This record gives sequence, structure tokens and C-alpha cells, in this order.
Amino acid sequence: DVESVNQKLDDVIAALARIEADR
Amino acid sequence: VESVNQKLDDVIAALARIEADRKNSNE
Amino acid sequence: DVESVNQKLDDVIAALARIEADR
Amino acid sequence: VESVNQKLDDVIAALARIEADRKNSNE
Repeated sequence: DVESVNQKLDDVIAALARIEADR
Repeated sequence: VESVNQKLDDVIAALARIEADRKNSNE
Repeated sequence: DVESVNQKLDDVIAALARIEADR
Repeated sequence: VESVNQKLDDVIAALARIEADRKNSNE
């Protein structure tokens, strides 16, 4: 559902933040 | 606070930054 | 809607594919 | 053919590969 989609996107956004900080 | 749509736009923009950084660095 | 979410995820997956191929 | 949920799992896995590659390379 919408909650599950939101929660997976939150994981996606945290991984993106780590990747960009590792530049 | 962010909608699904806003999060997807954030993901798309972050990937655009990563893609440019990797492409520009490999030169 | 669900269609818009799917279409944005398709853009996300294409960008990921380019990033990984640029390794 | 892929659901939203399957696409999100694909995105999460691709990011895990990118994250490991960048972290391991910076060493």
C-alpha cells in the first residue's frame, strides 16, 4: 500500500544520502 | 511531510547528480 | 496515481542503469 | 510486468551496489 511505498522510498533516500556524502 | 510524488522527484534529482558526478569524474 | 508512480520509477531505473554502466 | 513494489526493491538493490562500489573504491 501507500505506507509501504513511502517506507521503501525512505530507505531509497537514505541510501542516496550516503552515496552523495561519499563523493 | 513529503508525498510519494515529491520523494520520487527527490530520487530522480539525486540520481541526476550522481550520474553527472560519475560521468564527469571518469574523464 | 499508480501510473505516475510507475512512470517515475521507470525513469529512476533507467538512471540507475546508466550510473551502473558508467562504473 | 513489474509492480511498484518490485521496482522499489530493484531500486534499493541497485543503490546498495552503487553504495558499495563507491565506498570500496574511495579506499
